[PDB]
Amino acid sequence: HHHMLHLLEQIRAYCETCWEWQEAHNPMPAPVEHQICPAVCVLMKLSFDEEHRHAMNELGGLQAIAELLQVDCEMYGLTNDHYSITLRRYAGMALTNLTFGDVANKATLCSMKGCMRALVAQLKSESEDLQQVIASVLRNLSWRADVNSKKTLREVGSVKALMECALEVKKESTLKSVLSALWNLSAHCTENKADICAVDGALAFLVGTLTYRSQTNTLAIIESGGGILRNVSSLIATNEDHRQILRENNCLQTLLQHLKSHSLTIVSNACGTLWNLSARNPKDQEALWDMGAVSMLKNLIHSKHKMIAMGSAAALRNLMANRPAKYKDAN
Amino acid sequence: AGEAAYE
Repeated sequence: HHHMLHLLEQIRAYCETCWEWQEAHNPMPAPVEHQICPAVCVLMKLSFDEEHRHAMNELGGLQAIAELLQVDCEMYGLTNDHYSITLRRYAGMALTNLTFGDVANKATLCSMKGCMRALVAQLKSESEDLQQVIASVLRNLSWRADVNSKKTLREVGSVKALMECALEVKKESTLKSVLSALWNLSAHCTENKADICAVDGALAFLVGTLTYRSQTNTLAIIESGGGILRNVSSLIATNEDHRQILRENNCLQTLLQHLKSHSLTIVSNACGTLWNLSARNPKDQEALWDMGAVSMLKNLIHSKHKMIAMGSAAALRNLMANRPAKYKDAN
Repeated sequence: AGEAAYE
């Protein structure tokens, strides 16, 4: 543990020298001249081990690594070199590991508003790998976030930045982290839901994730994409333009097909989405009737899973109370 | 979506 203690001292000393340069306004400190990259690389690697993490927390490892990432972003911005990119990647990975399951660490990092702004800015880095790392941090922070953390996550603009980021990522690994963070954020409040729906192209993109073809034989993208959609579907139900985006990217039929998934996550998401979209709109009701939605939702009403049971029943009630004019034996 | 370690 005194290797760890030594590396953290290196990082704190470097930060202090950066803070002195900032407050002066001594040349501008350069992380390369203080061998910062190796120091954070090693800490990042130790952060994967549970015992080493606990040692690291006694030394305020989270605080110090966050302070380093923050000060480097402030000093050099996104007009930074590969040394800086690398440093931020390794710092970001450590922050991901240190925030995982850790109530105190999540609260500390979300209280660091400057650091939070720095993190969000990194979603436009030239390194898509760095975007994935930062989205992994934001995912942990948005999971079981307290009231102050929810407030800071929203006020630093993480939702719009993550949704915009999602539209530009190429790799499935980046998309998974980005969509997972958005799924967590989309449950926090109604403003987060509105901010997602307001990004041009987001609703169509999200519908596209419902039929994602994973190379890695997993459902992660479909689950998160569908979870985001279920969370924002309350507002989509109020906006005819947004409903139309869903219709013309084949959202309704795909949601009915999700009701057969082995993933209870996929089934629950789809039931929740169908619950909200089956309300009021007679043309969406008729479309669902015509696709056999009634018997499909009826098959799920005795689920042990509380949300599948309630959602499937609620959707069914909406349809049964609004049998289309054409069905009435006819006419 | 939950939380996870870096991967």
